[PDB]
Amino acid sequence: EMPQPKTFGELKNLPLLNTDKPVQALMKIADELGEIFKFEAPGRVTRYLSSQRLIKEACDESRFDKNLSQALKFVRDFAGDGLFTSWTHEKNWKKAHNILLPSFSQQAMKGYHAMMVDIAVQLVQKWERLNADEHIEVPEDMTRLTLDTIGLCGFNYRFNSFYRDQPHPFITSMVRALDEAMNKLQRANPDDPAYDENKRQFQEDIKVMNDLVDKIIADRKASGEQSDDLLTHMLNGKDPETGEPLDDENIRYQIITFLIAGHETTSGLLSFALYFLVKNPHVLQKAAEEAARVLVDPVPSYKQVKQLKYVGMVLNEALRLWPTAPAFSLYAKEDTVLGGEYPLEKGDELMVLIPQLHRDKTIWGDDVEEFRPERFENPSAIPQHAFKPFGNGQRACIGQQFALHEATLVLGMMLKHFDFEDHTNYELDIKETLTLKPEGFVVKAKSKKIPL
Amino acid sequence: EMPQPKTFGELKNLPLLNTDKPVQALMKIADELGEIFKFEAPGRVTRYLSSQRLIKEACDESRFDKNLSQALKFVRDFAGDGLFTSWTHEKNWKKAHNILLPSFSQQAMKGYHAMMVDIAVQLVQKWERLNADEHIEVPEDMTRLTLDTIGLCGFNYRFNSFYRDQPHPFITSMVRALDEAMNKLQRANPDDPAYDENKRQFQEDIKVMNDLVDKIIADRKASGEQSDDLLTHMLNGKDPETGEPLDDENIRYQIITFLIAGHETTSGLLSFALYFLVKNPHVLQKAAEEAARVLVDPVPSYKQVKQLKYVGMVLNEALRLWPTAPAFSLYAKEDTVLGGEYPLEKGDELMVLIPQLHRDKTIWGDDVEEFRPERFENPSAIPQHAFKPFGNGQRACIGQQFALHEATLVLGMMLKHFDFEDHTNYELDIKETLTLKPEGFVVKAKSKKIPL
Ligand code: HEM
Ligand code: HEM
Ligand SMILES: CCCCCCCCCCCCCCCC(=O)N[C@@H](CCO)C(=O)O
Ligand SMILES: CCCCCCCCCCCCCCCC(=O)N[C@@H](CCO)C(=O)O
Repeated sequence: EMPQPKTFGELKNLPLLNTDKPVQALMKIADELGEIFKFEAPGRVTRYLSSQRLIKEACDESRFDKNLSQALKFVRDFAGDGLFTSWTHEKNWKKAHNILLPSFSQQAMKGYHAMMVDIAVQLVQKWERLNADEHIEVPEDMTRLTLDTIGLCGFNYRFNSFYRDQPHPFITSMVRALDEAMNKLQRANPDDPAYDENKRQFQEDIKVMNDLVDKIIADRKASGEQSDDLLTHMLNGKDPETGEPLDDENIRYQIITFLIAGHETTSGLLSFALYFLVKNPHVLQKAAEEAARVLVDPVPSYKQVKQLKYVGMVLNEALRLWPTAPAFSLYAKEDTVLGGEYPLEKGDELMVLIPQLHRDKTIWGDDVEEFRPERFENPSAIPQHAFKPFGNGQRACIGQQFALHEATLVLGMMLKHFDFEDHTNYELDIKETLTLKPEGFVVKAKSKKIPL
Repeated sequence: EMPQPKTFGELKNLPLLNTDKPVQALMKIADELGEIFKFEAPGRVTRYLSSQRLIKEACDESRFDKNLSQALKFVRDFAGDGLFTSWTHEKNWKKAHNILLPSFSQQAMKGYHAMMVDIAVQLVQKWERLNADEHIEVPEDMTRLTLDTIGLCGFNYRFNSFYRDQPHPFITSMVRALDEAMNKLQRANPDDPAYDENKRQFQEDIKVMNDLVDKIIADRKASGEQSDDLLTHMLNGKDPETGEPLDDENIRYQIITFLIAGHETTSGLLSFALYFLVKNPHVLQKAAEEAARVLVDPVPSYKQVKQLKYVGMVLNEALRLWPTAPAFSLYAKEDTVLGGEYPLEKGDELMVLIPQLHRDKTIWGDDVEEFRPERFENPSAIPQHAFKPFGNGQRACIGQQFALHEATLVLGMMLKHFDFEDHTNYELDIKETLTLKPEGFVVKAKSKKIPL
């Protein structure tokens, strides 16, 4: 009854993941097979969902809970029972959720604004200081900005990424760890000795990330300054339910979790948004007119960023086409029938293929490939479970407002301060590291010569 | 130091309550004066609190206990030492609390469900049987439903409100008693002979309510049916702490208390929720889609009502904007400093202005007047003591789960069975009877023709 892509004998569908672009491969399979398909590997099965019709059922928290995909099981080798890679039923999930949600309160967000501006001004100064006909490496600079922003706002720690021509060592190790997790998805026999070098390199990259976590904890312990940031809540906050704080082992996992989850996908978002703006110059002009009208002061105020409505619509439309954490996994809490057609047993898994949900013509209309921010004129018009770049329910993204405030601030400043040229007529090439990001995307930025 | 609204010479602030909308007047004063203001009358003072930062301190049960506001001292003339109008230190408060808490257990709620459906089906049948272009009197029908539900579930007594074109006589007397309590708030000389007719009518209304209580007790005493409801617990239950049952005098006060507290505010909630739904059609679409997807049987089950997450979020957002028991009062157990700024002496009174707490932009963001159920999509994101429609601590609403189960069931069935039209473009007009409810709110309901 359920469609299934092509098989490879006893390897079933597993060789379909032998690609550097597995999510894009699964999107093409969804276009061929429709709203649901079965995906089998030796010893495993999951079902990929692409329609709002089925995903609205998958998002019913009475029926389905967050599952760890194979990807997240591999990421858990370094992120442990941090928020992203914990099961809902592990005591540390609800404890850390309750302890860290206050770090994303409206008061906390206003508190982060000045440090977001510190890093955004470093980006604008970098681009102001370029010589004639020099270009910008877009995803590279967006990763400099977003890593520095979570480091400073979250941990009062300066990665100083704009002082480096090479990616930050933490980034080199994170990307190689994410790429190893993604490459491991196709491995039939991961304990074959052919993967011993992969395992060694993975452990080395995990140690690089943990050495930096050690430095952040040591810097806070040695600090004479009074901080009130995400790390303050990790070290001091008590869960109202249990009355307990986090232990040291869980805090280390939360720091690695927030450094990764708290920047990589925001770098992707900013990169895709600038891509779509240079490919749609009338949209760029509309966004630049709003930035010039609203951002009347040398640096943006908190309230001014909240008033960048069209910049927000541009970011939402970029998340519609290329949600940068492009899937999430669920399991059936109990036996249930999906869509009146597909009986599931307790424990059966689903994968939500977010880029395909976001191309559901029954929700968005036939023009789903067009970049049209005006779809989000009134975001309330979008049905439940139709636009899900931040996941679902109590396991939804804790950082959504942080990410959108940062991205809106930075894109607003970029559009205020520069005109942009797609000088190479760049062909979109989406690199996969579990997360999605344009690769090789370069532009030229001509200063409007507006002082900071 | 403390702000204070305008004065009337020796009457101080008392004539500010000479209005049929005193809570709405106090909300406007809070908007003008901010998080705290003094309110003086001849011989008394209280302080109105509107900010989460001060209300979280007021909600510290080590520092403050429930006070009887002037409103509750007047209601105590008929509700005595029932749960709502008892002091925490009166023996009958903890005794009745321990005897009746089990009547609001999950097991009790599953037991009430069928009788809630009996009344909900009567509402749906009434609206199905209307002719073309007839309309619904919303608060009137919600009062028919909620009074009948507490009567049947609580006391196995049928008010038969859907058999009446006029309000039930118990409602006429209750509303006139609550209106008298509210009107008495402004009286500098309550024993002036000008109020002799007010006093006579108040006593008549109290007698109507007590005659109905007599009938309920007599009907149970004469019954050949074995009930296990709220009245069973009042008449037979022993407090585990003292080992004592309630005496006859306290039982009479509890029955009056539960008939009033157990329906009026739920009628308000349902009326405000339907108001917000017809004013926010995208929210109505989301709630109606959930009702259709979840309520797959002609008779909703207990489990299906628990599954209506979005309907629950609608109800919580209605309670955010218009909490239908809109204030509660506290006194200082000992000398203490509120908010590091306002010294209080033992016995000093506070009023918590719940609608203003719920508009605290430091908690909710600047868009506080917008109806957005999605504020409640991630429950732990609501800060401690930011959302208090059911009061605080051991003196919180005993009936919260009953009210929300009833309202979720009924609103779910309404949205399953009908489309709604705001055919008059109704202008919100909030009637005050201590409690709040829309007045004159009418809609048209077009049947979806789904059988019961
Ligand atoms: C545009 C940027 C972002 C996107 C697209 C994004 C996307 C997501 C998605 C889809 C999930 C759900 C994962 C699943 O169910 O497996 C998630 C969870 C999470 N995200 Fe984000 N995220 C972004 C930014 C952020 C930021 C900036 C932070 C931190 C400051 C953050 C922290 C987290 C955490 C901790 C979780 C786990 C929450 C839980 O289950 O308790 N994310 N994110
Ligand atoms: C949406 C509906 C309701 C709202 C907004 C509401 C609100 C409240 C509030 C604010 C208080 C505390 C007042 C104070 O501190 O002076 C309270 C107390 C109380 N409520 Fe409710 N109520 C609702 C429904 C119900 C129902 C359905 C019942 C009974 C079935 C009920 C029974 C009581 C009782 C008995 C108390 C006194 C509790 C005691 O202090 O021990 N309420 N309610
Ligand atoms: C520590 C913080 C974590 C940040 C990592 C975020 C990663 C977000 C994206 C995860 C989804 C990527 C899915 C990859 C494609 C896929 O469909 N995988 C399935 C393959 C079926 O086995 C799986 O992992 O079973
Ligand atoms: C028996 C069951 C009880 C039903 C009663 C529910 C009523 C709940 C709402 C009570 C709050 C009404 C506040 C009225 C406005 C106000 O602020 N009153 C102050 C005025 C200052 O004296 C007061 O009563 O001092």
